[PDB]
Amino acid sequence: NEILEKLLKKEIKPYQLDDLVGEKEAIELRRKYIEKISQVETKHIGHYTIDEKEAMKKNIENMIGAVQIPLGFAGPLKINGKYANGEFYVPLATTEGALVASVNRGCSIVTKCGGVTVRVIDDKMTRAPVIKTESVIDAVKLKEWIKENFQRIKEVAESTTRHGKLIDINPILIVGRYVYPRFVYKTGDAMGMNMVTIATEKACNFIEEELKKENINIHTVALSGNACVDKKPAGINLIEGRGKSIIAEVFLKEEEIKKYLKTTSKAIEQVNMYKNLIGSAISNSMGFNAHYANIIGALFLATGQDEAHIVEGSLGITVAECTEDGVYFSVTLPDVPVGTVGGGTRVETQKECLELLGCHGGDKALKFAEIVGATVLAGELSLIGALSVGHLARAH
Amino acid sequence: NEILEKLLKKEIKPYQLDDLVGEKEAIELRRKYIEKISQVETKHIGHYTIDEKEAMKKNIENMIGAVQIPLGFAGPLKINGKYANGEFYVPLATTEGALVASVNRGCSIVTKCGGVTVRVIDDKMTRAPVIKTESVIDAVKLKEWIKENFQRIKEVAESTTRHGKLIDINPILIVGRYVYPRFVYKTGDAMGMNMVTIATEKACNFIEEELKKENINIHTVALSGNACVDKKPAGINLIEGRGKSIIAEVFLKEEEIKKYLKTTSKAIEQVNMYKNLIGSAISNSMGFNAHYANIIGALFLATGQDEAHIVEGSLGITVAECTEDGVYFSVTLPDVPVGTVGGGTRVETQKECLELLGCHGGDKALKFAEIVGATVLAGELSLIGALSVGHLARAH
Amino acid sequence: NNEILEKLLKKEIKPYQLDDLVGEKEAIELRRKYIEKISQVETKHIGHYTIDEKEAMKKNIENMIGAVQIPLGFAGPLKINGKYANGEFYVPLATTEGALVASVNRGCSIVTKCGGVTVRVIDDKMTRAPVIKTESVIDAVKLKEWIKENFQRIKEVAESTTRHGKLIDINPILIVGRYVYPRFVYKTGDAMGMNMVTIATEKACNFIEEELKKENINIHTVALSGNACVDKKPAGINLIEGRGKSIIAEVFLKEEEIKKYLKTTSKAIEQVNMYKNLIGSAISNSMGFNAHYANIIGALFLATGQDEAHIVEGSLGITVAECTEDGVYFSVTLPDVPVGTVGGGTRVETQKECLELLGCHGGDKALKFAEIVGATVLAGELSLIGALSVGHLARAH
Amino acid sequence: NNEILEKLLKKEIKPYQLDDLVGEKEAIELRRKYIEKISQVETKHIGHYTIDEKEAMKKNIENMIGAVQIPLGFAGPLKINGKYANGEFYVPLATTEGALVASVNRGCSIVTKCGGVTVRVIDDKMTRAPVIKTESVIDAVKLKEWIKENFQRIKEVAESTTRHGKLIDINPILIVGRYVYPRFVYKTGDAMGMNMVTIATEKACNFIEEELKKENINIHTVALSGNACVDKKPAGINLIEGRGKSIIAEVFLKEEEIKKYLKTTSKAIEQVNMYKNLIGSAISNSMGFNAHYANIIGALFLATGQDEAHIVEGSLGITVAECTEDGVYFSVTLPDVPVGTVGGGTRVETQKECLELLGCHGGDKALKFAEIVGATVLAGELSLIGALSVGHLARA
Ligand code: NA
Ligand code: NA
Repeated sequence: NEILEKLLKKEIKPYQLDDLVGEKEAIELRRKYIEKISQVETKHIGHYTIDEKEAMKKNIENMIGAVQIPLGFAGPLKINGKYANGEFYVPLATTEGALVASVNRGCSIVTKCGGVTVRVIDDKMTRAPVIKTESVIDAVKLKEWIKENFQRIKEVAESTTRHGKLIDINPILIVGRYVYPRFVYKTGDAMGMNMVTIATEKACNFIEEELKKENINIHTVALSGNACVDKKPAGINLIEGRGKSIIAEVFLKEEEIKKYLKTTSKAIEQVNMYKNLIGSAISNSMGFNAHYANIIGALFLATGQDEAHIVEGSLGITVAECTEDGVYFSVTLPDVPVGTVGGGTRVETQKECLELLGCHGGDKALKFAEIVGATVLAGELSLIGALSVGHLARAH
Repeated sequence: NEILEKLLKKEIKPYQLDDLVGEKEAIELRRKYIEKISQVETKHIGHYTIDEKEAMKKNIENMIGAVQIPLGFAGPLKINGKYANGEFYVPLATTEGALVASVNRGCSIVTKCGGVTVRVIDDKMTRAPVIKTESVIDAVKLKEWIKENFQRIKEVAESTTRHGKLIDINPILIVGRYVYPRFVYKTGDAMGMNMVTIATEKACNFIEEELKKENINIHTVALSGNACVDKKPAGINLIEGRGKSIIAEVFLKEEEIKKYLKTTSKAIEQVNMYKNLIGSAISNSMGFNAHYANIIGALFLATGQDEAHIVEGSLGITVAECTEDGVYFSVTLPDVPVGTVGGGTRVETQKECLELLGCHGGDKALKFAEIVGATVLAGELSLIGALSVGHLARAH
Repeated sequence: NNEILEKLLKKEIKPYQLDDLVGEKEAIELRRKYIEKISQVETKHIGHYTIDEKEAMKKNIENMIGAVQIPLGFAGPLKINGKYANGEFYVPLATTEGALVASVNRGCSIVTKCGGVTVRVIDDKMTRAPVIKTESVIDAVKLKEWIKENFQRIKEVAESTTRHGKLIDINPILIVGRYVYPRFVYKTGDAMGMNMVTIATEKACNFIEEELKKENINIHTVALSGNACVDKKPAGINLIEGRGKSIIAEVFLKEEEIKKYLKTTSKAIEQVNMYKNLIGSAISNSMGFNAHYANIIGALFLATGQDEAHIVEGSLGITVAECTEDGVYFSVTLPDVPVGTVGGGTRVETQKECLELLGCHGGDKALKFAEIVGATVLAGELSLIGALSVGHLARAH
Repeated sequence: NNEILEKLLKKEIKPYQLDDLVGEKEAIELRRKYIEKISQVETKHIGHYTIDEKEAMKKNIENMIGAVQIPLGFAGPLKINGKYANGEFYVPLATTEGALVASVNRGCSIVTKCGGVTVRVIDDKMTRAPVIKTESVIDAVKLKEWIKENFQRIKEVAESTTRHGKLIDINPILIVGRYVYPRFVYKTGDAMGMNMVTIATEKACNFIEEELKKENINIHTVALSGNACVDKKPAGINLIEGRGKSIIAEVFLKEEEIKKYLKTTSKAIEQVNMYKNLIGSAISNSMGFNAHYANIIGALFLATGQDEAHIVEGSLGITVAECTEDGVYFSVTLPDVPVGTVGGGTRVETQKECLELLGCHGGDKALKFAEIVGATVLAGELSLIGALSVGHLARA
């Protein structure tokens, strides 16, 4: 009580409440502090089963409760991957109606036709700092020095982490006298948000010192130089890739398309071409798809991924082609940063969804990436197929 | 329990459970149906306080429980808007650590400096179908017909809704013989995803028929022609805008920069130029910012926005400029689809977060959009300011 | 005579002052020998030129030393089924690249034996977008609304500077923080309108600046070209909203014609176009979803005296090839093609002659020329994609 | 001569067969009179040329009728402080646009009185990226892996076609579904290498095609140019990975020099560049973050006989102008400039001479030429931004 009055007078801030009073009681006190400023009473945000101690330590600050996202599931989904095999039930958490229904319909169609073939094309997490040099001459010198002394930098970077490994620094961009070297790391099963930052920091300080020994003065302005590129849509991430680069594909027979999707192959090809290809092209889109972000989002929320990386998951191309036997349908997601350890996967409810996939813990990130790609193709196929049905009806 | 065995034998599917057994028990039954398949037992996802009846009807399918996202808050945040004025406490729901701390720090700095000036530059929700014509000759005629008969189409579109209002159809793109007309709507307080789809659907059927009376045969292939653009990063949304286009700004004095941000004005300008501008340019990014998606994401989850729309919230340019008095710091988000009614704002926990802002219900979407814009400025300032501190340290 | 040559070497007088002292014709011979001595090499060809050196120095070039010769060829016949261009044409093309004229010439013959190309000009406008600085976002929004409501007044001021130009819109009006970027849209008649819209837009900004000062809102234009034109740069605003002449050309070929003339199949043309022009350009994050636009635009632009730097804009566009029931549908879409038939480089003698061989020199011929440009591009694009589809078939078997 | 001209009008013989029947020079006089008759207009100027018509018909043109004359001027003096080009130069420029040569000439004189331009070649490579069709993504991954391991083998096959070309890498190797786009990276010596890399890549693709046939992996090249090269189109891959010559030029001006020669202040230059070249290009979603590159590239490309269409690629780049303590830092970065000093259009008499006026015709001179291009661009770009800042100051 005496505590609540000091916050209203702004004597103490809500952030030091965890040190004064217990963390669990600090949350009940911060919930009532806003209830009185806004003058409204809350009922639902109070209830949570998640551990408030580890949450305040690794996932949230100034906690007042928890928000509840409705959780559904789509399945069965037969996946023909290299790390994920068998029928799966994908948990999806969204507030949008018809979305889980869309994916669930696509899952059933795909499973009765042999399943999705999905492969992880690449796996890397990047961090591109911005380093200021005195002149372009020093920038050229810095680029050359980094290329020859890679092995030394690798040792310095890898000393910060037991799981991360530096595999390349390419490309190394130069704008005038500013250099953007793209550190490429293997992060194991983690997404590696903070891992690559710690490794890159020591590598930058090491690079900073060794050049000082040769009368070349440089200094790092920021470890995230917006060439990473993190939580933004960028061409470098469409071409060179980032996180897990995934491709999923299916071959459907004309009989299966008419039986389950109630349409024809050339109708799917036409919808995909006018919408996903030409439509995205003339509107200058980087997402030559229809549904990636929607499916990424629901699956990202359930498993505790970084919400902001849905930005990156929306890039990719959907290719649908008329074959002699039926259609070839594929989705290409060159930018999908995921992890099965750390971050939001430790949160209780999100931890459970990964376990329902068999994907919580080590040696399971690639398995998760193959599920992500397979779930996207199911939803994308369901939608393009539904649009092609309308394309056929209106065609007559 | 006799029911549980029929699901395993795939006699009945988990979607048919709601009509046979009560919806509340249908959730407990399929929750155990996935526990048996994956062979793991769940404790947390089972707990929810949200109404499962309205959720299955308007937000989710095949519900098995709920996911809990940690909910925090950042404040106080003084807003000098046209619809929002005074100090606010912004609820943020995220699984990322240090994020709520970042926004809260920027909120305090911003508040000790008179607050944020934010204005809504535009408010519109768009839908651009793909229409196939016989030839480019018919495509031009379709373009001309739509322009002259605009008022007629407007009435047809507005017949589906009392809140919606068609205000323009611009631009109208043509690629060969395919037409992409961008329907522009005023959605009031809603985001209007389905509102504009029903409205545009009736308008297209009307255009389709009226042109048939001239023996010009056209037909809509799909209502979302990937020129909308919805849930994808596109230039058309960066230029012509989509949803609410918001701009926020603050004028900080050199004394304030040194007192609260612990840096200098030229270091803020330099960081923003090398990172947010040049860095994003050479990597061919559409997000010339640092943090938009992260802040958008936390605020979108708490208030029941579409998670997938975080993609669109990541577009924008951050402008930081060294003035004689100090610095000018502004954020420009031309693409922010928000609403205060419908969709995910109906969910209990998210409904409460809006009420803690005074933003749930009618005549409050513009108020919410100004809060969105200001919170981004707060978080963006905190980050660039922290990076400029390190930019100063390493330079000496 | 030769003593001036020594004064140039001592840098007593500069090369731009030579035209007033000695005749322009002799002023060119002087500075040509001045560079010959500095570089220590003798020239024999660039000194030859039949173009008028007087009007060239006045309207097209500075510090003239001679002329560069681009080989000029032609492709035809090209049957065009347009609204302003009709009949068989012989298109003059100027390039230094081999096999280019041959490719277009082959496509011209194929296209003509199949009924010709249907081409329409989708739009015709020249744009200018200044950057205006305001004190705050509050002032910028007020500036945006003021421009929208007082359009007719702005229109009158702008149109007073010219007899042919006409301000038709100011859209969109972009705002970033406190800076405003309004896109002035003009109809330019037969000219490309580079300077025309600048003279008009310059006076319109002076008017807006004064009129807002009367309502206690202080603004000022930083530059008339705010890089939202977008001029001689590849930009999305030019792909969507268009700029210059927006042209679309198309042909309908029967499956038999494809086998007789293109020596391929319809599905193979569709496939090459999909893998190359669409998917290929997308994954590489290209704005040109085509194969040949720039090459053909370039050759045709040089022959007719257009702005070479606008080849940048002519490279944007999408090529659509679709397998139909009877054969294939092939179209090209060029949303950004700034061309003109009067002013600029169309005044130069040799380029003036290339326009007359098309019947396109002078007024009321820009739309005809824009329809010829579109037809020539489709001809070249089809030839190439068709040639590639033959190899796609061969290697597939 | 009368019976031949009549046979062309009757379409008895075609104009392309005239070179074999009658002499190359007279076939040109005949083709000129054939079109003069069809269009019914008489020509006087194009008939006048001095270039050798025999070698032109063999390597540069088809169906020649004469020549077009572009006015040729020069700008100077231009002091260049490069690695292969040093001292004052006089750059020949060929254009039909007024005021252009004056702009560059003004910038050349200003720059020379301030110590000259520092220009460096960041990279030199010519690329060709075919599109190759595979049966499935599984085979596409195998193709990618095979290409990487068997690089040395592919290198030998490609290098067997030329004594100057040397394949240095095949990176990146993009995969979209089941289509592979491997970017062959070549060193072209002094040539631009359009046909050099095409012949080399053709032999390498047939080699890859067969070597996989030995493993029962069936692939085939759809086209050698898969539109990921990227050739004569604006593409992000060329902005990031670069193509042709990647050039950066820069100058350091003192505040006194800016007021004496450019008639402005350093902060006016910085502001113009930020509002125009950076923010302006960003909101319009442009890839050219500059003001003048294309205009100067074009005039210099025409004079020296480069491929006209590559002006497209020369329009990419970022201009950086920054207020320093002594004055201003001004730089231009052109990541995509395909040029050559041997072959192609450099053999044409008039263009061959302009290169000789630079000392850049022949071997071991392409890098010298690329440094001239970069310095000339900076000269023109500075001239313009400096002139605009004069108006920016006046109106303020
Ligand atoms: Na504690
Ligand atoms: Na099957």
